Amino acid sequence: QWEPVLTEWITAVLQAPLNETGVSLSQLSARNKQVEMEFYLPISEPLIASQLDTLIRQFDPLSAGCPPLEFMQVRGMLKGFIDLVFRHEGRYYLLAYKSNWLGEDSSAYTQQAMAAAMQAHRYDLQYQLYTLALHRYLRHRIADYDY
Amino acid sequence: MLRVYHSNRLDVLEALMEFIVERERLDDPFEPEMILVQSTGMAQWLQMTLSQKFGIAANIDFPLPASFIWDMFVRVLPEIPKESAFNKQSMSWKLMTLLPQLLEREDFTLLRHYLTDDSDKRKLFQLSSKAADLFDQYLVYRPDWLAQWETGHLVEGLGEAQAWQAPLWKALVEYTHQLGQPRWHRANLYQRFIETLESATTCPPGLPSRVFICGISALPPVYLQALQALGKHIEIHLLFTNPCRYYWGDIKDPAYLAKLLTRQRRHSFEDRELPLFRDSENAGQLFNSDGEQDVGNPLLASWGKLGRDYIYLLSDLESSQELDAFVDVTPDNLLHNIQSDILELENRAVAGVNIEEFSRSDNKRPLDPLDSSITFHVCHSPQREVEVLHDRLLAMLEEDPTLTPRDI
Amino acid sequence: VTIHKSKGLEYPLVWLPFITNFRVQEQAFYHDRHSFEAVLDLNAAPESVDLAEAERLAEDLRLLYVALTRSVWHCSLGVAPLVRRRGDKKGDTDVHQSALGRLLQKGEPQDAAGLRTCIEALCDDDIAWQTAQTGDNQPWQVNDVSTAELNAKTLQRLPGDNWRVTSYSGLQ
Amino acid sequence: EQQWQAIIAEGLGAQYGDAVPLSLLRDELAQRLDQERISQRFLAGPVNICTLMPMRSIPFKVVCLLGMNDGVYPRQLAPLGFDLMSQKPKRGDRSRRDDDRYLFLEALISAQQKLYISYIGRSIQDNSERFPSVLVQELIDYIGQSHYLPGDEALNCDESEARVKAHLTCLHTRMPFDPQNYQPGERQSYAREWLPAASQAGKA
Amino acid sequence: LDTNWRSAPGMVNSVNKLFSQTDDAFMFREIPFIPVKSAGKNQALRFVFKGETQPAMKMWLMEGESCGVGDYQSTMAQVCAAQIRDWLQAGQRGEALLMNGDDARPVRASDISVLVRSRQEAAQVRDALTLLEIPSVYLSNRDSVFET
Amino acid sequence: AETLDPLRLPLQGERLIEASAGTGKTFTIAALYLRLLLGLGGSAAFPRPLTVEELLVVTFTEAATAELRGRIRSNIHELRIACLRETTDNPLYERLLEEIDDKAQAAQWLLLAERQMDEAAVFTIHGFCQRMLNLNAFESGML
Repeated sequence: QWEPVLTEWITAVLQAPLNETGVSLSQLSARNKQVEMEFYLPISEPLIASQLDTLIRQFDPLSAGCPPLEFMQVRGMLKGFIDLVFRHEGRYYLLAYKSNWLGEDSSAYTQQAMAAAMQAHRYDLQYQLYTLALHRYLRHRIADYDY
Repeated sequence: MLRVYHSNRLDVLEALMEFIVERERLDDPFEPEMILVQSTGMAQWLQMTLSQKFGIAANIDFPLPASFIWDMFVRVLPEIPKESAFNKQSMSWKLMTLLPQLLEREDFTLLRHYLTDDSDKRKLFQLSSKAADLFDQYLVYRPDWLAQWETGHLVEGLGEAQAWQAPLWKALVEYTHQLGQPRWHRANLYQRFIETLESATTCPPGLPSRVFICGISALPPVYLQALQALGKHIEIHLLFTNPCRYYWGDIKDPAYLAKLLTRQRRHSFEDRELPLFRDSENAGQLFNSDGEQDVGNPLLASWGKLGRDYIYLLSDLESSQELDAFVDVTPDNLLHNIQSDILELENRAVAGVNIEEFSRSDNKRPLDPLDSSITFHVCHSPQREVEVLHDRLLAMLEEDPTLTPRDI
Repeated sequence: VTIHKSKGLEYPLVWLPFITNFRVQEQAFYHDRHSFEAVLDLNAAPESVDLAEAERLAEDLRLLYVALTRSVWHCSLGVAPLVRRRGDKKGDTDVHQSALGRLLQKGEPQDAAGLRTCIEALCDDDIAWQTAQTGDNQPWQVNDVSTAELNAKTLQRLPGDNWRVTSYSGLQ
Repeated sequence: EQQWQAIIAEGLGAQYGDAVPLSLLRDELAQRLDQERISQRFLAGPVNICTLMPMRSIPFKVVCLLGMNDGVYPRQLAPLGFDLMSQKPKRGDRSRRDDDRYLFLEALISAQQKLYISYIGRSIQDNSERFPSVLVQELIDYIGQSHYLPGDEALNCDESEARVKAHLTCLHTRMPFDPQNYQPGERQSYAREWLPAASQAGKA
Repeated sequence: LDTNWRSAPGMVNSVNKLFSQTDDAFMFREIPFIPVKSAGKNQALRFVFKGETQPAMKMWLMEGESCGVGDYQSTMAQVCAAQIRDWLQAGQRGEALLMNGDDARPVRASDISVLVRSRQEAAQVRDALTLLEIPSVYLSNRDSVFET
Repeated sequence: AETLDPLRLPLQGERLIEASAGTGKTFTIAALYLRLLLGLGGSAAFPRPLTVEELLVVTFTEAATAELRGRIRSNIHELRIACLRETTDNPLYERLLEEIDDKAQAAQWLLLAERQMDEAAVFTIHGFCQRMLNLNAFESGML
């Protein structure tokens, strides 16, 4: 019974553009898209949380609250699975999917509630590692690259 | 051009792959880079080494050789679905329906004596699964047998089981012709795939820029004959790990021995021509009458039959470009002595044919009593064995200050 | 070690204290002397019981041959006039019903003096006999020795640093 | 649900029309539920514990081998009997015995610094001699015929081979609390929990 | 096979003397006994005691007219334990030896073995041997560890 | 009955060997295995030499089969060394070396026997029955 509502909800998601210029998902060709990019990221220094969280809080505006997480000194490799990477008009973009969303049923999911969810679930570190991995990938692949 | 990279260890092949990627960059950034592996740990180690060398390792696809070959079948030749109609479970469920219909034949009286004694549909599914696994092995390895069984003619010189295997396969090919399933499978497609690449003038679209074959030491001749036609158009880099630097395979004919003697490798960095055999004038005396080379090292002759067949299958390719990057190991330790004896293709085992070689014992290699490279341990139980192993690994970690448990 | 677990092994000195003890088979399960097939007689016929007891005695003789031929240097046997019958003094003993007494008394029923004369008849340089003496003087001597000093090695540093290939979920 | 629907989809892909019993689907689900393997932590950084997997040779500094006795390794998989590939072998044919021998060769070559080999030689039940595999026997034969100790420089060929094979063979004790392991010398145990048990200096 | 390579020729002659008293000693017509021959390399094997050279087979005849089962087992177990402690007490002083030609070996506790048929008489031998401060192992013990 | 020589035994038809207690039965099995591998005996020999996967040895105890396999492997290695050296220290091995005329082909056959020792057909009774039931399952009717 959920299927005829599910297909119209999927088409309503696909018709909604997600860009600062208004680019929808239907304008992306097969060569432009890449789904589930798996990356390995090396690190040779002991990852100190105190030297990293201050560097994040120096530039990221969402780190006003969010008291810092505690983790051990991690030296080695880091795995990651990016949901979607796509290019458009000579510009690369990243796309991830979050779909739990249990506590909202009304139209209260504004930018403030989404920013509070990003600060609560701590997806800022994941997005920053995704930007670092995408920057290293576009630096290794494309010659004469600017961020 | 098909490039073949012979090396003793895998780090030289990883450095050569790094030099290939840094030398020639991809024109399409979102194009995945095909690196053919066999297991997940091999792909994981390749991802970790490419991330260590480049700073990143992403958009690198590691498919199976059969999956990559079927993907190239889909991309080159049209009207082919993404999945094969002839799979193991599909042929098992087809043969479970086809075998009761074929019990009335005279050729299937053995299966009738095996099946009609007692059947709660248990022996039928086991026979269908085993015959489907054998048919999958025939689709991978023996396409000529299935091509002759599709017409209905027998092959001279096979076993008795062909007497029930030739009408069982052909009635399978009719059955997928009877249903809405497609006709095409792996056996009948490889010859058309080889011919349509040799007969074409322009390259077909959709093909990748460069394909890597790393960590793979066993392939059928059908897959290599397809990859030769694939490498005639698109540059494919084959990184093959061989323990010996000389030719240590078999031979086919004396007219093929001269063709192998005319082929010479060249170094990747030194760019100098190096021969295959240690002696070119005495190369004919090494091979036997049937075509097997008398390998001097007994361990390589006794353990490396799969690599001995694989280097013979690689040397049989016409348009193959062979490159050798062998880093020599200085024989100081016992393990380095064994690796140097395998790589240099020499026999250090003293048989003692004469009494002068049997009396003296200083003609062998000296082994230091502190050399703990190769040790053999006798234990009494599986608990005590790993209990000894834990203490020995602790001693090895204490002996070397720079030693990672990841490297163990 | 039992006789079945000593087949194919090797022992320097072998002591056989209960080689004269025998057990009578009661069930009637024998083999025919012509067809060589297993015949099970459910009725208590005396011929089937005797034909099963003959195979039981042959099995006891084979056990005796297995147990005797495992010694290398010296073997010792325990012989006694054992009577399986409930009568104490009946004038005859049941050693002829065993495996050792069938070779000692040549398959003939005799007495304890007859068993002693049959033992003393086959006396050579390799085969001798003595009486069983009940007596103990001292158990043993320990003769212990001291133990040398021994220690265990200790690892100086940590075995490994915190090296692990994780994801975003491992850091959260 | 995924395995059940996959089994029914693979059955209906061939359009099976006849009846199918319950025990066949039960045995098929029991076989498919145990088919899965895990290899996620193969090279995470801790020391790797895995079986010998063919066509996977990675260079390591220390390579240890366990269970190299006879019968256990090489893993023998008997042919079906009615297979025609076993009757007339070709070049590209693959067998599990040759794959295990090539795996042992790749384990010998892939070892960089240290090679450890341990096999069960004595039985824990009846103290019976358990012979090692043919590959390890050929390896120790080539070691004894290719190398010699500096103590006996020129004694014999077979005697020096047996002396090398006895010097390499470390016959460990049956029990961990034996004082032979804690004797100072070449090999010494790192188990400090059995050290007062081996010292025999405890109250009864 | 004519030649026997395991035992001393005294034990071989004792076996060929005991089993060739009558014809068809194994009581079946199709099972014949033949006198085996000892080895040439093992013809100097001698189990020597403190007194003199001990013979091969020593049939310890328990004296008496008629005896029971448990009393005979107890007396022969005590005689066997006395012989074991006499072989071990004189063996640790260099008196009882195993001599191959001129080579000699002292008799340890692993050389003497008691051959029984049942578990009850094995426990009887072990109880009669542990009373004289002699430890003994049972190789044929097939009891489960979960029943202790 | 007659005496048994391991180098003069006719390997035709059915033969009954009665190995007494303490005799070298395990040595005689290895001697007959080397005789069947190299094809020795002359007129009383096998009509053709056989490989390792064609010699069937049946022993009940599994540990006895493992011990016999190890002893046959050691005998194969010792006879290969004695054939490469054309000399030995054992009299039965001396007569075995005296029975063959060629040395290189026998040494190559012993090397191939040493390499094929893992695929030796030395099984138990129930193991041989299970292998024959799983191998030729059609005529037998086994799952």
